[PDB]
Amino acid sequence: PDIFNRDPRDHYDLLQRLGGGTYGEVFKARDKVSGDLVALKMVKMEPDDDVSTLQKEILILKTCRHANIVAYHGSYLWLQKLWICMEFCGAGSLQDIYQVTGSLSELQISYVCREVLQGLAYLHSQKKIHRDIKGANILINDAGEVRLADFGISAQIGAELARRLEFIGTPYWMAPEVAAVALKGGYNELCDIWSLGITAIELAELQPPLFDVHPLRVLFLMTKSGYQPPRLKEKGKWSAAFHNFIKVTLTKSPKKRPSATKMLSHQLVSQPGLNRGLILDLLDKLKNGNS
Amino acid sequence: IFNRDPRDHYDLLQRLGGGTYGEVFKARDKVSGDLVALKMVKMEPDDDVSTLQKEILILKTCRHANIVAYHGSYLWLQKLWICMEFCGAGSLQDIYQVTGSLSELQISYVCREVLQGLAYLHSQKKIHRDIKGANILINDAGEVRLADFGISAQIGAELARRLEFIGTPYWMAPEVAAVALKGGYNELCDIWSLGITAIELAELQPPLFDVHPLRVLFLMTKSGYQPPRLKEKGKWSAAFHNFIKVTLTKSPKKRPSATKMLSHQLVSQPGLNRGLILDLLDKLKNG
Ligand SMILES: O=C(NCCCN1CCOCC1)Nc1cc(F)c(Oc2ccnc3[nH]cc(C(F)(F)F)c23)c(F)c1
Ligand SMILES: O=C(NCCCN1CCOCC1)Nc1cc(F)c(Oc2ccnc3[nH]cc(C(F)(F)F)c23)c(F)c1
Ligand SMILES: O=C(NCCCN1CCOCC1)Nc1cc(F)c(Oc2ccnc3[nH]cc(C(F)(F)F)c23)c(F)c1
Ligand SMILES: O=C(NCCCN1CCOCC1)Nc1cc(F)c(Oc2ccnc3[nH]cc(C(F)(F)F)c23)c(F)c1
Repeated sequence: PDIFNRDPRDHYDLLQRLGGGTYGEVFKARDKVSGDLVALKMVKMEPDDDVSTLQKEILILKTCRHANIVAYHGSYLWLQKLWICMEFCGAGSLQDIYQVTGSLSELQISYVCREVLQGLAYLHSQKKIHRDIKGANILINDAGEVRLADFGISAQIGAELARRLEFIGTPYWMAPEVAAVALKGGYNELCDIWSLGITAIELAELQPPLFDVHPLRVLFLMTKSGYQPPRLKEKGKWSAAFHNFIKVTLTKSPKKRPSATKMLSHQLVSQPGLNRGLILDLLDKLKNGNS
Repeated sequence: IFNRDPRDHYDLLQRLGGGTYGEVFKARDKVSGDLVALKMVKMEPDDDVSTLQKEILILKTCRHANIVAYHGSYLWLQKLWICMEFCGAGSLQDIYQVTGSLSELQISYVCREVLQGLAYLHSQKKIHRDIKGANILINDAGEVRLADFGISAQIGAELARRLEFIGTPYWMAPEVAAVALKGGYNELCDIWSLGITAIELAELQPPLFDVHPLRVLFLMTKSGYQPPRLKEKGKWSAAFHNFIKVTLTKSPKKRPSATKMLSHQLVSQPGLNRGLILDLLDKLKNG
């Protein structure tokens, strides 16, 4: 039973629409038997869509499991709607949170990075790459725990897939090496480490470096040989350990960039007192105001 | 570049083709009466005129017969207009959808002319990236033209979709950004696309056209992927089959350059001239 030939409403009560976009529509839902809350992401099928083309991605969702990545519970197909059942994270993304609370403290950031590195260490051990580590893809549940998410299978099916294929010119005239890039090859898992460094600056300053610079110009600057990796803006606000964490994750050459396991030994994420309590404090601020 | 309304200098005749990524108009020059093609691209304030300003200068400077001629550009009302050589017969896809499949000689001539344009583009360190029947243009003289669209891809909707589908740069590692910038490949991709296009012109569809496109991408990734071939063996000469085999070389490090392919028997033979395509246009117009 790769995908359930069942209406998910037979098993779940939809409670609330949490959001919707190109990634699909996401609902808060309650298991009818256990009473557990879940998130249901629904993707609308096109007339030509073929769910069998998702077989290998579904196998990965079934076999990859870790506390720090959003838990996959199953998939349903019914009346041209594809549903993915996932762990529920009631506080949304860290981007959703800091847009209300303001910048996180160093210790909150240190806790987040540790939890993200644990997830990434597992993914990399399974020879997978996240590819899109950022505040918007790090979810927080009401217990203060941290879970990696992604854009999701919506990019592999539905109207989003159709829009992407139109953009690349379809694949029929495409050379093999181009096809490899279109499936997001050409680089390795250490890109996630750099992305985590940028995310730590994002949690500290409310935007990644150069966010006020045109994206094309950033691309131009990033690939010049003289490019200087970014740094935290305010020096005295952050400890040497935090500055050094930014220094070593944002290593330009991938051959010299530390792995997720090596980073988990870093002073910043190895220090005592990192626990979900730090995020419970943030969630109180989010719900009730600073005072 | 001109900071005027282009309609000051041209009369719009009719809309030839629109879409998400541009609109093309048939127009006539006021002072000279010449027919032209105008491609309108919508711009953003969030767009960057510095980058396109530099790309403008290249086209303004460098020519080739098999490249659609650049005549001028206009920025007005956040709309970029590019004035180009007008090709009265449209694309080869517009033609063969009416005429049926092309003869080997006609395909040989098309491939020669496309290779000449490619050899030139690659010498300018450019990549066409979208070689196919729909982007090979034909004028009423039966000549073959390629469109250089490099400018459009870094402004307007094309840039926005790129940022959306490939991603913004701000969280990218430098090695990832470098792939996102150039697409992550080389100019020999155009040589593969031309081999497919030759099959397209011979059979009215690229190989695997009836197969789900994602599945097609998956199959191309497999280690034992077999490059396509012409369906009907006996209908085509050995030179044509060898042309296909050589252009559809799996490894880019063994795929021949555009210049090397102009040495190939198929595109080297005498008798290849625009009269072959005049014959195709006559069939288009009459029965
Ligand atoms: O819609 C937003 N924010 C809008 C911001 C508006 N702004 C206000 C301020 O100004 C600017 C605009 N966030 C958001 C929406 C979702 F549907 C999320 O999905 C989930 C939710 C809960 N549990 C989950 N478990 C797995 C998922 C998965 F779907 F992601 F996989 C998931 C999610 F995480 C975040
Ligand atoms: O790797 C692929 N496909 C191969 C494509 C590249 N090939 C090689 C290169 O060239 C082309 C082909 N899919 C994939 C990989 C992952 F690591 C995923 O991560 C998870 C798994 C299970 N549960 C999860 N919960 C949250 C996640 C989150 F990590 F996504 F956040 C998550 C996932 F969902 C899918
Ligand atoms: O741009 C062109 N050719 C010329 C322009 C054609 N246009 C057609 C429409 O109208 C205007 C002309 N080819 C092209 C564009 C892409 F974006 C590609 O994809 C990537 C590359 C690197 N990293 C990636 N990550 C995710 C992708 C995903 F896009 F595949 F999802 C992706 C790709 F492989 C080839
Ligand atoms: O839109 C179509 N046909 C649609 C048919 C609908 N289909 C029927 C079959 O079934 C499905 C639907 N043809 C077409 C439109 C254009 F605007 C072209 O652009 C030009 C034209 C003339 N001179 C030019 N000079 C530079 C250009 C450049 F704009 F391309 F750069 C250019 C072009 F070449 C062909």
